[PDB]
Amino acid sequence: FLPVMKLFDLLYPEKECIPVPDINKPQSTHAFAMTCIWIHLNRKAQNGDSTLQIPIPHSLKLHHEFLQIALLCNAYSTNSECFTLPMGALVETIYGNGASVTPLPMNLLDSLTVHAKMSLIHSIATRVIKLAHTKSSVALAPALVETYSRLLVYMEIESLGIKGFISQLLPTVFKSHAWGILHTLLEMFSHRMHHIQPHYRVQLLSHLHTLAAVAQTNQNQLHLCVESTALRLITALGSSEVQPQFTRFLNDPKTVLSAESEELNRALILTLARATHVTDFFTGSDSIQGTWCKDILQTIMNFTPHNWASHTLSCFPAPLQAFFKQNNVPQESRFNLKKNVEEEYRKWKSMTDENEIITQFSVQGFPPLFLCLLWKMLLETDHISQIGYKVLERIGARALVAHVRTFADFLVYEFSTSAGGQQLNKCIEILNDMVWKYNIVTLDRLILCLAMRSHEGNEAQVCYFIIQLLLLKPNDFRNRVSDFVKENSPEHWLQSDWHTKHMSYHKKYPEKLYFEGLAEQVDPPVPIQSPYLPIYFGNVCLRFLPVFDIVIHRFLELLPVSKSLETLLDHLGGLYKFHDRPVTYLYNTLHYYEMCLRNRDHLKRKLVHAIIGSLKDNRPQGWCLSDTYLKHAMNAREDNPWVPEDSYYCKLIGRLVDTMAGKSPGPFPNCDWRFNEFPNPAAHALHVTCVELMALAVPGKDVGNALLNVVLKSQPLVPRENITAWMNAIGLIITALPEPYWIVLHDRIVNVISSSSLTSETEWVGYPFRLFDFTACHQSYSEMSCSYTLALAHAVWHHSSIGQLSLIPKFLTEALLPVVKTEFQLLYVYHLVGPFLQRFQQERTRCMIEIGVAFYDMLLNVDQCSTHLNYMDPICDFLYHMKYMFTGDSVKEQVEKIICNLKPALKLRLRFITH
Amino acid sequence: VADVVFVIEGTANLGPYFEELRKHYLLPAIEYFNGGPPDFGGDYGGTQYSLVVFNTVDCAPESYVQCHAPTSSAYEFVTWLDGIKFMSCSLIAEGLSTALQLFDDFKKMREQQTHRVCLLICNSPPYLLPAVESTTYSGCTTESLVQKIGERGIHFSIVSPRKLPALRLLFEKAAPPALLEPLQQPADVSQD
Repeated sequence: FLPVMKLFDLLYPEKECIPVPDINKPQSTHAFAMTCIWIHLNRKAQNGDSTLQIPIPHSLKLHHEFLQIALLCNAYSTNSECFTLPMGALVETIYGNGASVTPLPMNLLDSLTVHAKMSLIHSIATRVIKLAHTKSSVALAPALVETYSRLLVYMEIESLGIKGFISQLLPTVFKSHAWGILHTLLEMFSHRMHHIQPHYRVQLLSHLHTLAAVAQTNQNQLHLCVESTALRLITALGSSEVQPQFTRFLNDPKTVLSAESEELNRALILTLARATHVTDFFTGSDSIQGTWCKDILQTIMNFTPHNWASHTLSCFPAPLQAFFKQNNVPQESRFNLKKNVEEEYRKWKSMTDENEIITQFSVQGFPPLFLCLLWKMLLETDHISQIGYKVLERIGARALVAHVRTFADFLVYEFSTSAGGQQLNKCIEILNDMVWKYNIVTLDRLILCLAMRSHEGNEAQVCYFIIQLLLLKPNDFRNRVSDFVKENSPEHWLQSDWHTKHMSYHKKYPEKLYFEGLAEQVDPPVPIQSPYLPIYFGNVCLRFLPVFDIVIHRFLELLPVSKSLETLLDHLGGLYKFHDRPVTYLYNTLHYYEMCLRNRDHLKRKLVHAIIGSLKDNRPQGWCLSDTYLKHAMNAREDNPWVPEDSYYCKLIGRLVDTMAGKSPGPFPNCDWRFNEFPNPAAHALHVTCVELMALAVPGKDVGNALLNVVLKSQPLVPRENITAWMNAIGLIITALPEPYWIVLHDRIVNVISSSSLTSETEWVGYPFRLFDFTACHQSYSEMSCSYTLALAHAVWHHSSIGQLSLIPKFLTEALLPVVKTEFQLLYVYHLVGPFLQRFQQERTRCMIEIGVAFYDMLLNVDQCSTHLNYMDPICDFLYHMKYMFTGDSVKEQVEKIICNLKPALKLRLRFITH
Repeated sequence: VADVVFVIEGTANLGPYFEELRKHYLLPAIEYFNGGPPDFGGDYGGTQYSLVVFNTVDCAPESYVQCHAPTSSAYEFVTWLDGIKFMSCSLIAEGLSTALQLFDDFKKMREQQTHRVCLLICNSPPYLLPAVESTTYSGCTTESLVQKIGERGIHFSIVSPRKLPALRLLFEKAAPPALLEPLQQPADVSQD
């Protein structure tokens, strides 16, 4: 490093004095770097004891010993034996005093902390391992750990650092349950880290699943917190890394991946279904690669999966799970209600002589029985007398799963018998204030069991009513988040007052979940279940998104009252305070919907502004297409904003053609280029294009039409010189949108122009090579429509070369047969199919032969209605290298019976092909 | 500190002797005036030094001097040690005037004064008996000596070989303290 440094100082630091000090309190370390590299040179020379100890620092003498708090904490001299200055420049942990224990949060890293990476690595790590090794008996001292949370480029360049951090956390949970430290750092890590590495995130998922499985968490019944975090780990990874990662954890489910978190397993298989549809991972084949998912099934089948009664089972491309759907034990022959009410009556009548025996007679904890006490109680003001409360809070969740399983059937039966709840308004208010007083349900498992067997067609309406009003009628929490809109949404990335803010928030409305909100004779607080209190609200709003998935994907028969759930999501704007990734949430719920979206179309007629405002819970002024539609939708929003879309789409594609080479530092990349899921602006282009084209129903069919229009009906805004950027842009927007959107391209290429006249007397334009291939339209001349069409084709072919191409072989066998008449049609379809066959050869070899015989079939046609073949030898050698370079001696037998019908010239050409 | 100047003239007289002269006298010029055996950044603060080379006027068609060492970063001087030229009197006075004008320019614009010292090296006993017909100087070697020592307080010095030239007698006009009495059989002194 010394020779390059010397050459640079001779070239870059072309000076001999150090004028213009330029203190620059805000940011100056980008300027004083010469003094830092010189000090590093002096330190290296002193370590080597030669080279005159890197003499003559006079060049920057003023900056040489300029070191003689928050403005100039230039921790540059931290090379060796000077760590005191950087370790004192940043406020360390407090040791004097001891739920506020660590005051004085520091400033956000972007101010000056952007540089301290080579120094602050294990300082906090050593601190936490030291405090965890000995003991943690006093209140947990480390609370400024939020500083360690926001280490973006630091954790980016040191992923092995956090890996070692976790492998050292493993001895911590080995010591004693990692009671305090884990429940302090894991939650904030999950709720603060978003753009984590996908393989690293699935490693984290495996780690958390292993730790939640073993050992038991009877005393740490709040363990479900990490389960909530698990949901955040199964959200943003479905885009691409699912396939490369499937083999990474290939051996884990062979023994353990679905031990007890069966609800979490159903959630993750739902997320996997979301991922597989983007983009069409199973539409190509459904017979041999089925085992690729059977393994997944092979796990959950051991723990009673897919208890769906085929209600929500409507998105799987491979419905092989229908082979195992009868073991769902639905309603237990409908007698489950009678059994549980009989046992509840037995318990209620035996409490007179069993309260001293129920302690020794708690075998299996009676999983679906204790929750039935809510109806028998509250007639004498909560007669529980904490008899079973302590018996409950040892297996609470593990028993409450069955509790809510039977309670769903109970409530649906009761509400179907009453048909209005005039008398059951009692239990209605019981469930309403059940969240007002602290209950152990935490509303974390209700919709899954409710969709298991209660959401059936005979009882879907009562469960929809439940989802609607079980949470909306109680006004203890909706008002709190209603005033919580102007706290984290406007100021989200200014983390400097988070401590006091969250303290005030979670001490004003809530107190603690273990605190028995039920008012029995006694209420011992036991204020020991306070390891860390970072957030109490993110859990419900994080879980609310699969709630939306379930309420929309399966219950779309109800148009009118959907305005009520619109008002509900208006009351739940906090749902969209973490991430805007509705791409999958629109795909998996829109797969077979675009063709039959009429009810959902009228729903979106009012949901447009609703989703707009739900996304508007920010102020970066980044999303303009939505605001552009808004300003274009002043009146009669059902018809107008969809008419001038083409020019509009221009602006749309305009933005995209400015995302790669244009005004790169624009309004799009910001806040904070690394937490809004910004590896590239096209990632943000994805969902905005999605929400734009999901407005009406005539798009999707009209997407490709309007694109081809703006191609040939080139608007004066569309330039003709940098067209290839627009080609890439259309390719991306097509490979991004769901199947009923790009499906039009088939007929756009083969049906519109491939037989415009193009049979015998097309024109003197018949010369195929110079014009049919693209890049011929380099001049304003030589621009044929077929050429631009082939260009758009090749674009969408290369972009969608994942699963969209998988339906292409059959396509050629279905529609391309009775359209091929002439030979330049054959050259055109070759231009269309050929240059992408190696993509199939990479993974989809099993269809190559098809393509092959497809081409061979074309030969037959160009053999029948054909007098002479002028450029036949191109096709001959093309097919020759097709056979020898890609297929080889593979399809000989199938082609033997087809090439025997060729013309004498073709026989004379391919008599070695037949060999 | 780190201030020196070299003036080589004994090309034809100390062609082979120059290697031993460097091995015995040129080493402390870097060992003492720097940290030790020399790639470093080059500045204009004054830590740099100069080195002038002059040839015989007789064995020269038209060229006189080829001085090149403004800064040298204290290592480029070590680079062109062996990059000298070779060519009976020598008439070195025309080359001493070059170092005179060089240190004049130094004192004129390179004044930040580190009292840069200068050393001459010759093997032939030179004398430019014609002190006339020059370009920008019309003085003899004794006049140049008393101007560079008496008028200018620059420390002058001449490191003669084992033999006895006339400059050992010309030293008596060195008014400033030169410390040229004891010979540098031990490590060379900063003031010879």
